[PDB]
Amino acid sequence: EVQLVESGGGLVKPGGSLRLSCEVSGFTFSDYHATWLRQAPGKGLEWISYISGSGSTTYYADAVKGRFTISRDNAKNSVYLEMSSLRDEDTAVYYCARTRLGDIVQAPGVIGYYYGMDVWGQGTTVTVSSASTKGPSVFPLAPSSKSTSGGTAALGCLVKDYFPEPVTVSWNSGALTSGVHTFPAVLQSSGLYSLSSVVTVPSSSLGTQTYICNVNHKPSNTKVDKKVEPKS
Amino acid sequence: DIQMTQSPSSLSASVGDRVTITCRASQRIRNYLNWYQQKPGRAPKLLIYTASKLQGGVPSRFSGSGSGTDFTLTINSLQPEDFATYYCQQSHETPLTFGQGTKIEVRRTVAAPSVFIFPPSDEQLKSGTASVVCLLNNFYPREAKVQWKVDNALQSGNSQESVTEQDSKDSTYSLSSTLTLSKADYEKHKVYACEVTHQGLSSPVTKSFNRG
Repeated sequence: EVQLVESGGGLVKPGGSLRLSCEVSGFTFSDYHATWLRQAPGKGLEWISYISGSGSTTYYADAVKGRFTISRDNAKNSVYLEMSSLRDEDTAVYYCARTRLGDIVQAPGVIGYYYGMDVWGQGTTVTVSSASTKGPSVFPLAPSSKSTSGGTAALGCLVKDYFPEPVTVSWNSGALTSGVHTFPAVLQSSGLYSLSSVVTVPSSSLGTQTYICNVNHKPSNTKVDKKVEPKS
Repeated sequence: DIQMTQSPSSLSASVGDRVTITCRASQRIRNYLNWYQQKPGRAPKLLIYTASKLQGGVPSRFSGSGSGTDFTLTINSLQPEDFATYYCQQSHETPLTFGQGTKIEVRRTVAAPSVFIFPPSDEQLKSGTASVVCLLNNFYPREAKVQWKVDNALQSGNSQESVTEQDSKDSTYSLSSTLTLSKADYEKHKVYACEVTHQGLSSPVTKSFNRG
């Protein structure tokens, strides 16, 4: 059983630089050609760079040519991606992937990608932005006074103006999980993120059961607990 | 560069169905066409390489066909773990290029959303901004239209939507629409309304509140 692990992702200002590493266990990386790819939030897969097992052949997507450099160190069983002149649109999860070997006859280094990528890492996240790390503000989405008697009510929390991703949200410290919907974050024009978490509960419980959303934003070491109750 | 076109972009299916998805290359790529599976938050997995060869460990219900510019992936007898996004990728020349992806989602009966509207909290208004939230809860299919009206005036350009992934237990979707206004703008108007159009609703449903 083999393992491939990327590291080095982080937050970068526009124009900055970053170095990603790809380390493997269970096989000799130099026996395989390698690639870097990336996936921007909510978008598809984009190939970025290729390097032959020996390191003598390299190819690049136009989007990164002249800014990124792929390399490898066969003694350290690793592959690397050096990034410079980074731009906001370079924000993505970056994947290192090994190219599959041929079943009988081997593909030379200049065309070593013919048979696809058979082992991928779980990726490392790169965020390019001018925004500063900032914890969220948490506001109640209060259950409506018109909630149907003996029916279903909705309530939630608005988690606004934090950076960078991610935040996590629980309800009643984990005691409330059924009916919870925590939406994917949206990037606002301010460069800060926002999301809402909602839950549906019995209308008859609004008078008796306390509802609290627990928000954790590790990048800013911020934890917030917000009680959501009917507005007086 | 070689452009890869997958069809359809989204597919609704049930367990046990035989599903086929197509991948067209803008120029000939011989048999150098690979298929990948990806689920949310995880790296893609190679399923088929060189158009029709099954990667070791991949269930035999997956098969691939084609050469040149026309390729197909077939999943015989779809299983719960097969609902995911599938990408084709040509590997005959650089840049390596992928199709836009095909998402296979679980088919279920039409379900209308439960609609809720939330006013901004007094706490937020002290910051000079007001957020108004409209929730569409547990509906199917994914397609829905949400329109904001303030004092019966249609709002444009000042709202953002977010949608959850398909629910694992009831196969529904949920959606939020957030209207963002300045404190001054919010306090200038009285009636705030969210009007929802969906296949499960015979007529659009409106939820509203009066400021104060």
